[PDB]
Amino acid sequence: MNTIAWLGRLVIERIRGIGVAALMLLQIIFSLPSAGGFGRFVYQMHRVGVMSLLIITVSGLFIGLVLGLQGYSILVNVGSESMLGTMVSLTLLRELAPVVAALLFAGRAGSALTAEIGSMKQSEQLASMEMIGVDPLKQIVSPRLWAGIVSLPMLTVIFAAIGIVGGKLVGVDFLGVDEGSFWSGMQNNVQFGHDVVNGIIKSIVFALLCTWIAVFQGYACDPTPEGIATAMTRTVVYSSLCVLGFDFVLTAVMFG
Amino acid sequence: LLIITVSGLFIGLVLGLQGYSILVNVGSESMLGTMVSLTLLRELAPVVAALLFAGRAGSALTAEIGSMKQSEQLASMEMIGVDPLKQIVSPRLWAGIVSLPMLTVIFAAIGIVGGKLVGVDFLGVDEGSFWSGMQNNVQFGHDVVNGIIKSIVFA
Amino acid sequence: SRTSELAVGIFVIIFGIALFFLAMKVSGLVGTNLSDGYTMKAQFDNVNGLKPRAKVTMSGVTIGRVDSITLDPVTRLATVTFDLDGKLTSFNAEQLKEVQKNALDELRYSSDYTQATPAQQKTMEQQLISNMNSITSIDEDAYIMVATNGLLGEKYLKIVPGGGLNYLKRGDTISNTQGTMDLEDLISKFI
Amino acid sequence: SRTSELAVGIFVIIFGIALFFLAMKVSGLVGTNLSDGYTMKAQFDNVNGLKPRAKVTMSGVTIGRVDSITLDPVTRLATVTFDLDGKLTSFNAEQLKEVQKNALDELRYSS
Amino acid sequence: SRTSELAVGIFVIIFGIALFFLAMKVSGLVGTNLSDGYTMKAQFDNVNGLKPRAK
Amino acid sequence: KRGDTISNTQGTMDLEDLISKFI
Amino acid sequence: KRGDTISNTQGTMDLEDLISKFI
Repeated sequence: MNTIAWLGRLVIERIRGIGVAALMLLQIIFSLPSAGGFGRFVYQMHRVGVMSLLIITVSGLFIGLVLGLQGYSILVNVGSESMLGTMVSLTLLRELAPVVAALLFAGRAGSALTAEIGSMKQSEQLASMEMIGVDPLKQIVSPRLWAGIVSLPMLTVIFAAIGIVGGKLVGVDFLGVDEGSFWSGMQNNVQFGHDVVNGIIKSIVFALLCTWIAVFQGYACDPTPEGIATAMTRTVVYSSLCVLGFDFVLTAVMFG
Repeated sequence: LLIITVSGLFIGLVLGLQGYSILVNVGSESMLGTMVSLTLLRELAPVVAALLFAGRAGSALTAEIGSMKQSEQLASMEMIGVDPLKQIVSPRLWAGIVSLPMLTVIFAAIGIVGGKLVGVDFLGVDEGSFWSGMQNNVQFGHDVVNGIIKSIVFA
Repeated sequence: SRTSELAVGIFVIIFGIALFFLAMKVSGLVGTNLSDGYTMKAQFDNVNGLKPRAKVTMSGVTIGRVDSITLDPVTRLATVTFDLDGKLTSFNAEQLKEVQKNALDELRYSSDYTQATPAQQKTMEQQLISNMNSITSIDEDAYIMVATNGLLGEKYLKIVPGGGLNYLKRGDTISNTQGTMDLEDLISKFI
Repeated sequence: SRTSELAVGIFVIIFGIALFFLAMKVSGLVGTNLSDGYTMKAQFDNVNGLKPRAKVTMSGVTIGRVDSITLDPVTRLATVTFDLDGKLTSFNAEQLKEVQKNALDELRYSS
Repeated sequence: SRTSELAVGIFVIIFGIALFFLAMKVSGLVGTNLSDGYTMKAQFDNVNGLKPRAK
Repeated sequence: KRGDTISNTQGTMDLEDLISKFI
Repeated sequence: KRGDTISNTQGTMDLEDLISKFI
């Protein structure tokens, strides 16, 4: 009864907020940014994207080295080492390069959008900005949000490119697989307009829900540096619940 | 705990969904239970369990200590006199060691039980060939035990 | 205006599940992607390895699903329940005009029209009014069988026409069935 | 400022290469297209397991694809629509006259 | 907000329980129970790789 | 000519047909 | 009856007798 009603109130308040973040989101994009916006916009790419680049190559190199390592050894027993190039491509492209690219991005830059705005909340460096007079929704939010949208499809292609080229390195350089059957296994089965293009349309709505939460949950948080970490998980928790919760609608609309 | 169940439920639903449809064309729907188990257990439940753990609690150990550095929370503790290496570090580090193998088993358990839900409840696969596919190929002392020894040095 | 954010916070979260069920149309697990589908049944003797949600083809065009597979031990036969997508196994204004004039000239020819009742004016409209009420495409001696999808595929119902002269409505039962093929008896009966 | 003009300009360098990798070394639309390609059609009985955009061959050479696979309830069949090539399937003018008077050799074929 | 709290709890609790139930059911025991399961026998010479709990 | 219809067609043959091929 | 032993059966043939019967 007591704790139950407590949790109820909790859920209600949470849902109420969420809605808010919607009311924030229109107010950022439905205004034309001024001069000086692009200069911070480049620096946010310098902050979010270029710093995120060194990570996803290594985890890109890894997963191809694993996925072409183990399925083949069971698959070679019947007749197929030529379908190695298909199974590495069609599971990275339509399944993992949307999903696992974001969970490394929600890791690095899904935090550093919150704690950089959890920065300006504790020392009132948000409040001073309003008091001098800017609006941080134009100043420190909108160049942050517009880099977050752009830079993730700019990475998840980069990710899967080394993802496939990684699995080539285990195949032809150590397992001795035929090069021609490797690539022409892919060429026949991986169309462009149905897989790589629809691997992007997954990665855009995986970029919006990951970066809009990580902006809002750093803005409307109380400046307590304990709860700056409980606000930190609600970036990651609500991202990973929704970046996985909206794969299953996006897999069904594309195919099935 | 609330995170790794959902991403645990997910990856089994995917890995048993797509490899089978190419594998069914020759003779094998009974090796579905093996390929889901032996790639989760010896390959992913060490790796992908940490990258969700380094996400949540790999941050909240830093920012909780990046808390006490900015307001000199740390410095006041030394000044009153404790040592935070005994006080606020050692109970943090000893939970971090313990709690990750306590999760990555929990992760892969729903990871396998997730892929059962797509198989027998939607793809109509035989239950007996499902489990006895695993019991012949997945030993305990070489896979599940050595899936833990990976997860300790990953923790 | 503190309830407004709350109201939009409901307005989004009920909308997100609504589109989430909108993807549950075309995904194919729940619901059918069939424009005015209609059920038919058939009775086999061997439905080995034939799951629900199977494929039903005419010559290679998938025109149906499989819903339930039932037995009846008093006769020890199988009974398959399936619906067909019909706007392409069902006729329309061109073909209904085509088939009505076809069978009344061919099946009801001088072998049949000049061996009949006294007034050949009411029965001529009887052959056409017995056909408008949801005729499908499938003749009187078309057979249904179980294929194997190539060499190592998975089983699916193959509807094969036999040409025939009379069709069947939405609710009937195909009377020319045969079970699957099996390598157990065949290698014994070959060696 | 000056590093930022470098470190995101070098980022759009790499993304363009990794898109070039997918387009021109992996997927089918890497130029797969013949000259004046015309279309024909044919009717079948078993088109079991035949996706659109398949291959068409004459001696094992990829001369075209399959466009659309329709059924017709007017006669209980399946009618395949496919486009061949126009150069590898039509004779050139030199090859035309080579067989045209040879068809006149076929026409005036004695009797 | 008595009403609010109560309502919130209600939905929450219901959902949670139902979910956990179904989940635990889709595995191991819980539900797995035939009806009128008698038992017959047969005796062969070469089973050859037959398994327990087959079909 | 272009746009004609090729005659004399025969479709695919599978495991459910190779029984009919021998006997 | 619910409890009997079905007398008339036949065992399965392995692939090895298939080899010997093949030649």
